Amino acid sequence: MIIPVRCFSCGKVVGDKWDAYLRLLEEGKQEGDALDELKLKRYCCRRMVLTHVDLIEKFLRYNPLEK
Amino acid sequence: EPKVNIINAQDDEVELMLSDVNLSLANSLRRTMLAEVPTLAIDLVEIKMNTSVLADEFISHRLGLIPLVSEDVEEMKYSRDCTCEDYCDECSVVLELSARHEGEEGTTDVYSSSLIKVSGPGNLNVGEPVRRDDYDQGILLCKLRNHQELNIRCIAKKGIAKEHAKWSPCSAIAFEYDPHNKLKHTDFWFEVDAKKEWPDSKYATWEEPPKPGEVFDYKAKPNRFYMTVETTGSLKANQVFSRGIKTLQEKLANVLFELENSR
Amino acid sequence: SALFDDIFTVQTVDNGRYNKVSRIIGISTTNSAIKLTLDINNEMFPVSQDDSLTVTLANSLSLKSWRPPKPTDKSLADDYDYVMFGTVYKFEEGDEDKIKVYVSFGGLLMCLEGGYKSLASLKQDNLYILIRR
Amino acid sequence: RDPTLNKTVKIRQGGYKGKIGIVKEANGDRFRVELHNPNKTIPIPCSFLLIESTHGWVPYED
Amino acid sequence: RHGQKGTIGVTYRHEDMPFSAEGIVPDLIINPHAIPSRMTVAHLIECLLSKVGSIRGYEGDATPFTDLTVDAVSNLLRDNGYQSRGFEVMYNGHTGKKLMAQVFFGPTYYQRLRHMVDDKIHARARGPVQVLTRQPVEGRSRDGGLR
Amino acid sequence: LAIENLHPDDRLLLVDPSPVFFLRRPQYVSDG
Amino acid sequence: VVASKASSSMLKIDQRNKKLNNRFIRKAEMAAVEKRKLR
Amino acid sequence: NTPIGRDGKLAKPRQLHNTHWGLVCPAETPEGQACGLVKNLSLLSGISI
Amino acid sequence: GNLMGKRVDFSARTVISGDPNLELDQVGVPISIAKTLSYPETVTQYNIHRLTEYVRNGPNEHPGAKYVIRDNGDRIDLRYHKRAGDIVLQYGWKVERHLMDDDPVLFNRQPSLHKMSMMAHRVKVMPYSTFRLNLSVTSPYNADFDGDEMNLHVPQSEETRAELSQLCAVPLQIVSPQSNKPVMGIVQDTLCGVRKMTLRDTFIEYEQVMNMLFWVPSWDGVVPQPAILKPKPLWTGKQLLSIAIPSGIHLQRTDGGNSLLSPKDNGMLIVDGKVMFGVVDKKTVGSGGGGLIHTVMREKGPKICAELFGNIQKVVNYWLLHNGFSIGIGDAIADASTMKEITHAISSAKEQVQEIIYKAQHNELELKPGMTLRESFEGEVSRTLNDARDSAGRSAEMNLKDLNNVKQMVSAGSKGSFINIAQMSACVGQQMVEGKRIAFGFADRSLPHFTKDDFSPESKGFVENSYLRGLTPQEFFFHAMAGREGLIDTAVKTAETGYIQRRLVK
Amino acid sequence: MNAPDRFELFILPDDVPKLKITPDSRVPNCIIIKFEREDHTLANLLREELALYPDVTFVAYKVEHPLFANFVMRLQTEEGTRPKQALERACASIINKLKTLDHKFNEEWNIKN
Amino acid sequence: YVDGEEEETIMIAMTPEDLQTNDTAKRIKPEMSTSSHHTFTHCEIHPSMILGVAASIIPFPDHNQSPRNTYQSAMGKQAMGVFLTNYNVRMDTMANILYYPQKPLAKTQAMEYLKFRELPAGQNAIVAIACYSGYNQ
RNA sequence: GCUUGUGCUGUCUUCGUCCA
Ligand SMILES: [Mg+2]
Ligand SMILES: [Zn+2]
Ligand SMILES: [Zn+2]
Repeated sequence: MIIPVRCFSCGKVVGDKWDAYLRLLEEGKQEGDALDELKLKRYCCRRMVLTHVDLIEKFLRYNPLEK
Repeated sequence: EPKVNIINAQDDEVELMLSDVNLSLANSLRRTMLAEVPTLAIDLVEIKMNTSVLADEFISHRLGLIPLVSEDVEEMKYSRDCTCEDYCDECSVVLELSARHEGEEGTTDVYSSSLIKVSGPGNLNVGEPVRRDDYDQGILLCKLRNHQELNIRCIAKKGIAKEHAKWSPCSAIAFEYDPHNKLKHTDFWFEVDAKKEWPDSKYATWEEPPKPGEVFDYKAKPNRFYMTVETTGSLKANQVFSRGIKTLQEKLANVLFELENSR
Repeated sequence: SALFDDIFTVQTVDNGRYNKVSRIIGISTTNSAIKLTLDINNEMFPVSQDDSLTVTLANSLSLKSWRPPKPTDKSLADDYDYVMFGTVYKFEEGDEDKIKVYVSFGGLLMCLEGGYKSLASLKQDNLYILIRR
Repeated sequence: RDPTLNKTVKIRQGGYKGKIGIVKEANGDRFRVELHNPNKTIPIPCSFLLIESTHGWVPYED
Repeated sequence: RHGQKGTIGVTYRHEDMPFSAEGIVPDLIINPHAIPSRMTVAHLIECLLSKVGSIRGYEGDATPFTDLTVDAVSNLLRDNGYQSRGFEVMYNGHTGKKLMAQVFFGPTYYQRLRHMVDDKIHARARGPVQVLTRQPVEGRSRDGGLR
Repeated sequence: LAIENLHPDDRLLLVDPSPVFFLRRPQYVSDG
Repeated sequence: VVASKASSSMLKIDQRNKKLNNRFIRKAEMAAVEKRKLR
Repeated sequence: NTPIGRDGKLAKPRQLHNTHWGLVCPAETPEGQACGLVKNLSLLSGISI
Repeated sequence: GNLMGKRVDFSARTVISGDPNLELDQVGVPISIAKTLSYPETVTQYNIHRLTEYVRNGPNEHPGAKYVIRDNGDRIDLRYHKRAGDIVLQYGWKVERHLMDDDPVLFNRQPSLHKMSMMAHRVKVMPYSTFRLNLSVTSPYNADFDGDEMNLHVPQSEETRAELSQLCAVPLQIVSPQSNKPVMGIVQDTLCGVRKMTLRDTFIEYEQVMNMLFWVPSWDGVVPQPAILKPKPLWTGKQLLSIAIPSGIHLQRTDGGNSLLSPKDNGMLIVDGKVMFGVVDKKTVGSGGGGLIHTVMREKGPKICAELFGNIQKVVNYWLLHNGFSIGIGDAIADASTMKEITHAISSAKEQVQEIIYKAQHNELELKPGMTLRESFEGEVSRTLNDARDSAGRSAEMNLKDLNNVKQMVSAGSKGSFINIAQMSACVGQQMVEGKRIAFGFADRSLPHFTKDDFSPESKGFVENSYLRGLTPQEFFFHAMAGREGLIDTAVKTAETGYIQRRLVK
Repeated sequence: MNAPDRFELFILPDDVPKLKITPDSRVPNCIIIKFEREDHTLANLLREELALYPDVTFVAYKVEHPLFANFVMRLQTEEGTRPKQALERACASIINKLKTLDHKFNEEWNIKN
Repeated sequence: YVDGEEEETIMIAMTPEDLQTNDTAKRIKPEMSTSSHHTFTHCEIHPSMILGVAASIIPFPDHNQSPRNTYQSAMGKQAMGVFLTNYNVRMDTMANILYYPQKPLAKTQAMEYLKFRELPAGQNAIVAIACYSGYNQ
């Protein structure tokens, strides 16, 4: 739904690296190189950013219920 | 008799080698650093308004996981051990968040930098959310579109990672000993040859490989331990190590006092 | 004190299935027709073919809960390189002078073939085996 | 007739300090308060409660 | 995704789980006895391929009837500094000593099923009964009895 | 320019101190 | 629509990745099939 | 769905036949009474109009 | 529906889970279920103080009570009583106290095929919401922990409690009258770990031996002398296992005509409760007759036999926790030297089948009496293909090392068999539908990818590959057909068997 | 629903003693110690420290159940030494070891800062 | 398009590689030596298209015992995920939404058209196969 | 002295869960 704050397995904070990851991918870097540049060594952390699906961008497209 | 040798040092991780200690002492130190060093984390969320697409308890869970600076948490008291009615400034830190999107187009991101410390213990360096730099926006908390507002008041308390994983100062403690398997503590699965099918340890160059004609030594014990301590930023690596040692000492001293008072 | 004493030359050493256990077969130098089949721990007392071993069997180490030995006390085991303790589970009073004694040191098996005169005293419940090299 | 029944209350001592709840059972000296934070109901002595009123929080004199 | 259903037996904290040399603790431990009788080799192959993919930042292609072989995945895994078959030297959480047996270790896709214990636990001492037969009613939702 | 435009002999100088068909590059929109 | 910045970046990444996959996977398959043929 | 019901059941209707190749899923079927009687179209199948 | 069997009160139902740290005849009961269910205890002068304490605690605090029943039969509800502390209990009243520890309760799983499906356990109140069982009792119940649920029934009288504790108790049900052999034995990783722990080359240091000895509840506080005294004190796994066996047990078994010197460490010899030689596995601590469990039950009685399960499980589980055991993809792989042998065997079998096809097509085939030419041909081809799969599997099995984990699990008998190794490593084999090869569903062929009138092994459902190697689409479809047949056969025969058993019982 | 509170792992009830000692009469000079709200962290440390003392002939511990936070330790010394004195010596020795370890780490960190 | 009755009269090739005439890991193709020559009339687009919607989620279904494939087809319809993106505005009798869905690391090509990448129903857990304490038997 | 609030259908049908 939205990038988790902590890696499930170990507990490293990965919630502050989603925007940087998208910026790096925008510049043409490969996914492995982008994850390496963010200093994500353990594959337990790498799966958190690699396999995250961002669904909040789909929930936000609905008109807000209040105003 | 015990010795410490530091390999790499940083604000967030230290890589060190312990020697002349028992394996049990090193493992107890690792366990204490993982789950018994007190830190500060958000423990109550009072939601005054939440019109975002995320559930209230979703955002509460996300907030609880945000690391807060816990340098002076020793001076702070536990919530259950404070005689004050309700919460005072000496057992809790109050943070407040207020986010809103203006205009009828675009999306606003709510970051942990928006958490503003309102009240806390006097002159104690605790409560502020951890920031990598002065320009680091921090952990992404939520997203908002037009006419969606988030207005909450959070209270941070002192606790340990035994109660909940959000109070853990460390992320992952790499721990390793005997790279060349001279003690034969593990038996290596193989298909053809066990020597060339197994990758070398990252500390294999720190110890002399066994000689081809060497016999097994049954009198040897694990003596040198290589461990890396990574933190979430709430506490520095040296602070985590020192406070783990101090916590272990306090536990043993409590046991000793109980024994001496038992008679 | 000691119930049996001899010197054996190792004929065969069989590792086989295991890594830490070897079967050794030996015949007494002073007297043929005495055989010794034995399990040993390779990592603690490694042996090679054609080695000479001094084997002694005793019913006690003196000169119920086990305790780590104090450095101050002295026992019969101070003179040997490999001491085991086991139970005798078979004493085959076989043919005219063919006697077999089966001893199990916690699963590590030993069989001792010999004449009646040599192995008469080995009719005990438990035996220590003391090996020197 | 147990005037504090079905009233919002706050806990000031013990292991649940500062948690908002609602009083459910008021037999005597042992109040059953359901917690808003987890989905559970716990017993609690009367001395440990702060009953909400029209002017802030009031101790057990409501 | 291979018919390997199960329920949680106990939960251990971070410091009680076995860990590898680089500090990785598993999220989930399953018994080896689930594999040989049921012959779900695809479970092991998926674990290996997922390990390689997460290390290299790719997504594995597990389409059936392709030319993928286990040896290619093993070569890729070996080139990255891991044991080619997926084993890992793992330490004991309680005492810190090495485990004598290496542990198969890697990420696998798990899914949470709708059947939770708190939706199935039910007890009854006394309660409503049927009007016709005066026996306990049927159903957990109606505080019924067991047959 | 890129690695392809490099001379083959100079490409041979790039030695690690080939793609495989079963490692896709991740996507987000898929297709259909 | 006025799509957000993150969505636009994701769309660009998806287009690039689709093109790169369509090239590299096809090249690898062509490399493998000829080797399997000559064996 | 195959409306053969439960009364007068037989194994032959429930079996996976050779001619099912490519038109129905060989793996997906319910458990218990409706095993084999309930079928799922393959991923490229169609029905004539 | 209302007279032979009816819905009942005082019962509970929830998911079951496993607990290695429970005695054989103990069940773990959640706190909420313990609070909901109750047992009416008569107030006497041996328990009036305790029962008054329970009444004071009320229906929300454990231990507590729900009702107080007077002599005349009136019920006093403790939820709606404002003066619970102002209640004095008279002799002869009943207090419907909460379920407590060591209360006998009947425990049941459906379908109840035999009388060991209902046994009485002793209650132990535990947190979380699942029933907990010692894993040795999962065999008589035919239960595992993938989602099964079991029923609990509470006796409501002294007479009924005595009947449950003296007739249906778990220790009394270890030996079954159906085949005069035990129904409960060491299972799963305890079996695997008692095989690994009792190998000839397993040695244990002093500090681990002390921990392992303290774990045995029945240990007498005397540490056995180590097998090796010098240079380093070492104990063998057989010693630590013999610690768990009660004294005075004699067991002798000959496996493959082994001598008393047991070169292969097979067979068995237990003298006065001490293991002399032999690896302990399914043939010793399993559910078969004449094993250790049967001997202990006949010799010492149900109580000691029940304690034996706990002792063995605790020791072996500690050792296996601190040793480890796993399985990986590398355990299903055979080297090239064995793969070429398997390929050669399969090719030879296919050539033989081709020769048989030629002989049958040229009328040169001998006819088995009582069978037609087609039937004899089909039988011969099926026999040849089955022999091919068996030969390839035997080659693969002989390849495997001792450190192979699948081989260890098969050797211990804990899980798997030779056919599983053969299919995972060597060859899946011939797929049979209704006892015959894959029929000609299409017009004179099995799939539209084969030519008409093709009797080759691969054209009628012979999966040449292994699960590790992967199945081609045709083999995949044929294997799916066979699996569907298996599922249908199970789901159909279950109802017929149920009807037969009901008629027999009536 | 039936999940216990997490603070019960380390918060000691008032009526529950932290440390209960009962003699073991089956063998001479042996005691059984029951630690409440403790786990392998303290137990393994104490056990491996005591195992090296020449006057301690048996030391072991076990955690009966992972769902309950307590462990029980068996200690048995020589005739001269009372077991409780050995336990106190072990605690003090580990405290000194930790103290010197902390001092050395601080020195090294200051050097490499 | 061909139906079940026209398939009786056609000769299909499994892969385009079948249209033309010593490794221990790769699988073995049928020899098909009974026919001196073949005249194929059609070719399968891709053999993995014989699977349904639920069976297209299994990775490497050809390395599995078939009853396990059937059991997974059954259990994949009970996995909690994100059934729709408008779950906030819907009033269903029940609804289960997973906090942090993740797409599988080992996927299949048929998952592209099932939108499994956009509405996944699981998470990638670090799994270790071991007899640790006896609580996973 | 103002005194606290006790009760739930039924019949079909379908879809599931655990064994078989
Ligand atoms: Mg089951
Ligand atoms: Zn991580
Ligand atoms: Zn305070």
